Formats: sequence, C-alpha cells, structure tokens
Amino acid sequence: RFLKVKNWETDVVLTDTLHLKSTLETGCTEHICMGSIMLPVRTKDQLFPLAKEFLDQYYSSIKRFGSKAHMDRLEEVNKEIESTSTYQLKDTELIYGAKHAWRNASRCVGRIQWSKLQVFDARDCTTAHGMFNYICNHVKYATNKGNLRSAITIFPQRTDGKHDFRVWNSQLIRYAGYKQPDGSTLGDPANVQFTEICIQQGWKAPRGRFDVLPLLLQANGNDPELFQIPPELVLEVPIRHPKFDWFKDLGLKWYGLPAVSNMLLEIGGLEFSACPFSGWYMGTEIGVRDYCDNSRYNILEEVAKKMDLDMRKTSSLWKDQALVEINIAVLYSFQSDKVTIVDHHSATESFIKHMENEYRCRGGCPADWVWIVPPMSGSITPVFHQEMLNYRLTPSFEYQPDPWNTHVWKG
Amino acid sequence: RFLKVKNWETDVVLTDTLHLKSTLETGCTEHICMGSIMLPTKDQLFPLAKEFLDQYYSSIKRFGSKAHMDRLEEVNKEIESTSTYQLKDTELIYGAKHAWRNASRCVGRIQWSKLQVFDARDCTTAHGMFNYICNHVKYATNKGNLRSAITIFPQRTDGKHDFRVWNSQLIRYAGYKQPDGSTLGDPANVQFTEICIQQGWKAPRGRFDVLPLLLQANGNDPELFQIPPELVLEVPIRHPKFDWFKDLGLKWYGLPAVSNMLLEIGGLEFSACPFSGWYMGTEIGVRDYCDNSRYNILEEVAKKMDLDMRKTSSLWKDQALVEINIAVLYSFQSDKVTIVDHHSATESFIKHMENEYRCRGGCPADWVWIVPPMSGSITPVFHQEMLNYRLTPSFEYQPDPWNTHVW
Ligand code: HEM
Ligand code: HEM
Ligand SMILES: Cc1cc(N)nc(CCc2cccc(CCc3cc(C)cc(N)n3)n2)c1
Ligand SMILES: Cc1cc(N)nc(CCc2cccc(CCc3cc(C)cc(N)n3)n2)c1
Ligand SMILES: C[C@H](O)[C@H](O)[C@H]1CNc2nc(N)[nH]c(=O)c2N1
Ligand SMILES: C[C@H](O)[C@H](O)[C@H]1CNc2nc(N)[nH]c(=O)c2N1
Ligand SMILES: [Zn+2]
Repeated sequence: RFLKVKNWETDVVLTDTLHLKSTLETGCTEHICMGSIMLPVRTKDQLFPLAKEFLDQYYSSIKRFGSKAHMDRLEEVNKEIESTSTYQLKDTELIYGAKHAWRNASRCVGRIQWSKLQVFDARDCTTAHGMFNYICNHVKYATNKGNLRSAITIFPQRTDGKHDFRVWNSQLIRYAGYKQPDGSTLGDPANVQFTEICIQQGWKAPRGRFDVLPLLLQANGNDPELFQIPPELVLEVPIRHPKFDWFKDLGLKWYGLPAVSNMLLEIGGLEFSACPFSGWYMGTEIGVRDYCDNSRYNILEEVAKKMDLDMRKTSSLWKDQALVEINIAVLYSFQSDKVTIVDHHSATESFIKHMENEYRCRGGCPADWVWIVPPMSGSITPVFHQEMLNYRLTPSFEYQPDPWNTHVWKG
Repeated sequence: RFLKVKNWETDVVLTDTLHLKSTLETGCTEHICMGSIMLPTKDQLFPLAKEFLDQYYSSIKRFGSKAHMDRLEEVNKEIESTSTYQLKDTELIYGAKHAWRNASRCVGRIQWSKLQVFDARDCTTAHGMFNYICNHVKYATNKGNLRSAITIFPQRTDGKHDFRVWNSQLIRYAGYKQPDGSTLGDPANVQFTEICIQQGWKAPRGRFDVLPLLLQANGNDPELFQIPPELVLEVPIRHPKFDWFKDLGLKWYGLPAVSNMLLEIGGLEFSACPFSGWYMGTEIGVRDYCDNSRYNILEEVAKKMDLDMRKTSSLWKDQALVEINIAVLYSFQSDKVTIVDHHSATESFIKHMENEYRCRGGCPADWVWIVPPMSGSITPVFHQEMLNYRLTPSFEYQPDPWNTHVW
C-alpha cells in the first residue's frame, strides 16, 4: 500500500509506506476529519505486544534483528512482565525510545534535530528534591550559556498509576499570571490557574509581569513540592528592536529555554509521566503566540499605537504590520545576545529537507500541517504548499490531564 | 455521536450534530488524516433524490405533507421512465445556495443565502453559454459593487453531452513559456493558454492578457470567445505610502469567478456552473502575487523597499508581504471595488459558524483552507476548532476537460 503527497509549489511527489507501521488512532473517520481538534494502567496482556514491537524496532535499527541478543532480550522482558507486570528498559533502549518519540512527533517542525538529543536518565530518582536537582542540571546543561542543546530528563515510569512522577508545570520555565479583582491580568494569562496553585501551595508571589514560576514537583505519587529554580540558571533576553528605539521601553523580555514538562513519553508500552524536554525557540512562538495572542500578553495594540499605524480600520493591516515588527524584535534580541533561536523561514525550509530525507530513508514522515505551518506568513514558507500525512507512530509523546484534576491528595 | 468544538481564544464550546447527516467521505481513516491533501444509475439516483427532497421540504416546513409526497412520487416516476429528473426552479435555487452553505473550505459563507441564481438550463450552444456568462459577469460586477451569482448550465445526461467551461475562472490571465526560460504572465495557466493558442486564440503575449473563454456545449468540441473587455473590471495596484509601487505595473481583476467545479444537487450533476463573489485581499496579495509558482513578486518589492535580503531572519519577506497586501486592499477600496480583508472576513466567518451551530447544529469547515495564508494566529479562525465533513448539495472538483474530452 502506497500513499502520495504532492508539493504544490515544486510538483515534487513523495510516497509514504511508513503509515503502514501506524498503531495508534487519529480521531478521524471516513465521515469526519478531526485534523484541527487540539486534543483528539496496562495489563500484561496488552504489554507483551507493545514491548515486542518496540524491541523489534530497536533491534532492526542496530542491524541485529533476529539475533541471539534480540531473542534473549525478548525472552528476558517477557519473563520480567509475567513475573512483575512491567519491565525495565536498558539505557540504550531508553535513549533510542526518547529520540524516536521526538522523530515521531508529527506536530514538531524542529525534527531535523531529532537524532541530537541528550538523554538524562533519571529513573533512579525517588523524591521531589531529587527531581529538582535533575531539573536544575537539565536547565544548566541545555542552556549552555545561550548555545542551547536539546535535552530530555526521564523520571521513573508509571507503575499502578498511584505512584506517578509528575512535573505540575506545563514548562520548566514560565511566567506567572495574576487575575486582578478588576478582571485584568498581570503577567501571563496562560498560567493564571497554575500560578494560583503555586500561591496556594505557599509560593510568595512577587506579583510582577515576568515572574519565573516555581517548580511544583510530584515524586512517587506524593503531594507535590515547591522549588525555586536558581535565578542564575534562568537565562532571559530583554526585547529590543533594531530600528525602533522605543521598543525596549515596552519592558518586554522572554526566557531562552523552551522546556515542555507536562507530556507523557510512551516507549514500548511503558509510560514516563514526567519527562521534561527542551530545545530552542522558533521566533514566532514568542513573537506571534506568546506576545500577540489575545489570551496572552496581547501587545499588538500598544505596539501599533507607538508605530502610529492607522488603527481605525482593520484593512490598514495595522495588526499585521505590528506583528512583523515584534517578530523582528524577538529574533534580533536573541541573536544579539547569542541565544539560539531559529526564524520560521529557516525552520520550515529545514523541515522540508528533513521530511524529504525521511521519505527517502524511512518511507515517510508523519506531519500535522495545522501545527507545522507557522502562525504568521503561512504561504511564503515552503510547508504551506506541502501535503502531509498525519498518523501516529510509537514511541511517542502524548498529552495527559493536568495533575491537579487527577491527584489524590495525601495531606 | 455528538461532537464538541472549542475556541482556544474565547473558551466558547459548540456542539455539532450536523455531521451525522454527512453523506460523502473525507479521505481520512482512523489510521491516517488526509486533512492537508488538496484533492483526496436509476438505483443510485432515487435515494439521492429522496435525500434532497426531504431536506428541501423540511426547509420550507412542509415535511411529510401531501405536496412533499406528491413530488417524491413525481420525481420517482420521472426517474424510472427517463432515468433522470428535472429540478423545479425553487429546488435549483435551494440546491445552489446550499452547495455554498456546505462548502467547508469557503470562509465567505456568511453570505450564502444572498446568491443570485441564473437558470441557464435552456442553453444549447457555446454561443448561448457565452451570452449567459457575459450577463453573469455584468450582473455580478455591478460597476464594482459586487453581487454573488451562479449560472447553471444543463445537467449531465449520459456523460457524453457535458457542458463545461474549460477555464478554471471566468476571468484569468494567460501564462506563456518563453525562449528566455522564464514564464511571462501567470504561470498557473500556461497549459490552458497553449490550449487556447492551439484552438486559434491570437495571444497578445503580455503579462496580463485576459484569457478567452473556452466553452463546451452538449459534449461538443469547445469554442473560443473573448469576454467584452468593457465587462472585465480590473484594478491597477498602488500603495498609499509607496509612490514607486505603481511602477511595478501590477493589476488584478475585480471578479473572482470559479468556473471548473461540479455542482451536485440530489444526485444531479451540473458540470458547468460558474459562480462568483468578491475577493478576500490575501487571495491576490499573498497567493496570486507572492506564491513562488505564481507572479512571485516578493524579491522585486523587497528590493524597492531596500530591506536587508541577506538573511531570512530580518523578516524581509514578511515585511514585503504585508505591504503588498496593504496595496491590494487600498487599490480596490480606492476604486470602489468590493473587497474584504482577512480580519474582517474571518471575524464574519466566526459569527456565521456560531449562527450555523445554533440554527443548524453545525458548520462543516476545513481549517487548512479557512485560516488565511498570512497572519494566521491573529485572526479568530486560527484558534477555532472546526469539524470537516461532507454534506450535499455540494461543489466538487472534476478532471480538467482536455484529459476527458474526446475530440
Ligand atoms: C530543537 C529545537 C526545536 C524547535 C525549533 C521545535 C519547534 C517546535 C514548535 C514551533 C512546535 C509547536 C509549538 C506550539 O505551537 O506550541 C513544536 C511542537 C512539538 N515539539 Fe518541537 N521543536 C524543537 C525541539 C523539540 C524537542 C527536543 C522535542 C522532544 C524531545 C520536541 C517535541 C515536540 C512535540 C511533542 C511537539 C507537539 C506537542 C503536541 O503534540 O501538541 N521538539 N516544536
Ligand atoms: C462573496 C464572497 C466570498 C468570499 C470572500 C469567499 C472566500 C473564499 C476563499 C478565500 C476561498 C479559498 C480559495 C483559495 O484559497 O483558492 C474560498 C473557497 C471556496 N468558496 Fe468562497 N468566497 C466567496 C463566495 C463564494 C461563492 C458565491 C461560492 C459559491 C456559490 C463559493 C464557494 C466556494 C467553494 C466551493 C470554495 C473551495 C473550493 C474547494 O473545495 O477547494 N464562495 N472562498
Ligand atoms: C493541549 C495544549 C494546549 C495549548 N494551549 N498548548 C499546547 C502546547 C504544548 C507544547 C508542546 C510542545 C512544544 C510546545 C512549544 C514549546 C517548545 C518546546 C520545545 C522542546 C521546543 C520549542 N521550540 N518550543 N508546546 C498544548
Ligand atoms: C484545480 C484547483 C487547484 C488548486 N490548487 N486550487 C483550486 C481552487 C479553486 C477555487 C475554488 C473556490 C474558490 C477559489 C478562489 C477564488 C474565489 C472564488 C470566489 C467565488 C470567491 C472568492 N473570494 N475567491 N478557488 C483548484
Ligand atoms: C498542502 C495544502 O493542503 C495546500 O497548500 C493548501 C493549504 N491551504 C490552502 N488554503 C486555501 N484557502 N487555498 C489553498 O489553495 C490552500 N492550499
Ligand atoms: C484549533 C486549532 O487546531 C488550534 O488553534 C491550533 C492550530 N495550530 C497550532 N499550531 C501550533 N504550532 N500551535 C498551536 O497552539 C496551534 N493551535
Ligand atoms: Zn483527518
């Protein structure tokens, strides 16, 4: 079975066979496409096959499929499962799994980098204090004084779902949001609810516009504990504009390290519920979404005001003009401070090269167009005209519900 | 069974039930989403007729009435005897409006009920077709105050007597491959232009030559006609701030009129059904002007603005893109030719979608096409979950005639 994707700018046509290895489901049917829906404990029984497909993939990749070492490993894992209802990954398999979850992440435009990922094995961690230490080391290593390096830290896997390791923060580094009695927000509206939890847990909120949130860390199903990342580890960039001298007086900054900390890494049926991972930013994540979403910092008006754009009619494209200037500012600031960042032209062009290479070497590259296309200037990037096939491969990153909704408080 | 869509900007949640009345297939499966793919008998006909007439009589609040049963009976008798049937004028108008209403990729559907339907089912020759089309064009243009219109030529019979407009739009510019190696005019139309030349068209070989119509009646060989130039309203493109802009020699036509699609109503197939509205600015300024495989003007404009084109990260493409789109909108507005910007159009669509949810139980929408090709996330549609499904009546793609036609 073969599936073809066309690029409508280049007429380049690719053939996907990889989708035949797809296990998980999409949410779509022959009658309904759910392609724009944001969010569409295992038995021994289900675990054996999952482990086996994983180990088959792993041993093929090292050109050892069907070897004695492959067979012995299957036998050993099977025995471990029947006897203990679960199993332990070798370090090599963990590394491979983590790299593959990234490689398989169809919503990630940054996948050209998938094979350079530093894996920190934190499966010997037992306490929230232990977690804090691992996370500090990850932050320092990944930050690398502005010369960012991709990394993931992997905490112990789920057992009975009652002893989960979780990082309650959605990202390791994020700014607090405070709902004011007059209904306005100070700082980042995205993080109001989590900020409230931190405050309730005893965090002394400075109540500024750019307060780095404390880490809220849960080990072994215990109640989460608050920790402050050492400020000297939190690299930040003041935002200025190359031509507009008043831009700095907007008082904007952002942090350099994007580190997603609330997803679940699934490898060979095992579930790693705390697996913070980090890379570097594409400029639009900050300049389009973080700054210009109406539900976020929402700075478009103020920027357009200072530029004295005609704001009486939308058809002046004042929003669009301000949007570009903000995004220029973000890239210029990160570059000037030597903090790794990639523009959306460069990221999408690299992604297209990655995608074609993946088709050639792997038989496919699952990709979610809705997410891959940048949130500004969509059609002047090469991904816009690229047909993509979206399907779900394992290993994978998955969403999980926010822990404050599910946690059984011990007291 | 009942499906929820969330807006991530406003937290508003809508419940879709309309998808259960879905009847065509999406191309997707539980294993693979094809969301981003551009183009994924008597016995068959009666269910299709019944389905349609049920929705029609329901709409005029006469479901299960004698007039309903009688028409169902009438159409059935017509099919068994003739192997097809004819729509009443009222049914035709209902069907056409609903094909638009159901167009999941159309952002402008708030307008769906205000569609002027021209019944050209009495047409028999390519000459008749040309007359009907000039009239549509003049009506729709309305000296710049544009009005939505569709013109419906006779339905398919045995498939050997198809009416087709060979053009993809009623008004488009020619494309010519040059000894130079580059393309003159619109590169999207090079194959069609050559077909026009090989049919006898005297091509002026300019950058903006309005293509002639190539009309096929009753399955006959297609004939050429030039639309009266006085009926083709065009707009010279200037910028409100940059005086050099006009020097690029850019213009575009006022009337977007898609002419190559197939209208399907109650199993009947209208293979020639040109329809028109008015432009959203980005269609011209982003796609027509800036696509690499179209007029591809970004480099020239960036140059004139004296932007630093050394590095992608200066966002010179993005800067030029915005300016090109300001010029488009400015030029149309100044010349009083109806146009909508992507902010206004997407805001309207959100309002339409909420109307459709509360009055119909849903609104099929294809996010990939609805989100504008520039500034996506600063339009409300970006943050709106949409369910995409296929309802009938509908507009469908069909193979280009030069592949299908037997000469
Ligand atoms: C190296 C630099 C990277 C860049 C520039 C990059 C870029 C991006 C961007 C722009 C998004 C969409 C984000 C949004 O709109 O919220 C994304 C999504 C994602 N990335 Fe990356 N990425 C990078 C590295 C990584 C790494 C190291 C991992 C994991 C090891 C990763 C896994 C993911 C996943 C799982 C998603 C989508 C989440 C979902 O399914 O909703 N990426 N990437
Ligand atoms: C009146 C103002 C209208 C506006 C502003 C508008 C807007 C648009 C836009 C921007 C597109 C995307 C086109 C592209 O990217 O190539 C589109 C698609 C489409 N529109 Fe409209 N439209 C209008 C009127 C109409 C009318 C009158 C009809 C039919 C009666 C129609 C039916 C369609 C269909 C079928 C598609 C998508 C074709 C496909 O499936 O690929 N629209 N619309
Ligand atoms: C359910 C849901 C709701 C919502 N509003 N947002 C999300 C997105 C969460 C997420 C996942 C992966 C990457 C990023 C964006 C952050 C990021 C991470 C890395 C590793 C690199 C990079 N350039 N950027 N953000 C999910
Ligand atoms: C074969 C094929 C290939 C391809 N790459 N794209 C297409 C799209 C055809 C099409 C359909 C509807 C509207 C428009 C865009 C033109 C248009 C039409 C109307 C009625 C209003 C408006 N504002 N704009 N264009 C077809
Ligand atoms: C591959 C992808 O489906 C293709 O580029 C689409 C994307 N979205 C689009 N959206 C609109 N409105 N019009 C288009 O022509 C396209 N092209
Ligand atoms: C409704 C829609 O799926 C949602 O707004 C998506 C669209 N595309 C996106 N793309 C990226 N990269 N990030 C996002 O948060 C979103 N949001
Ligand atoms: Zn789908």
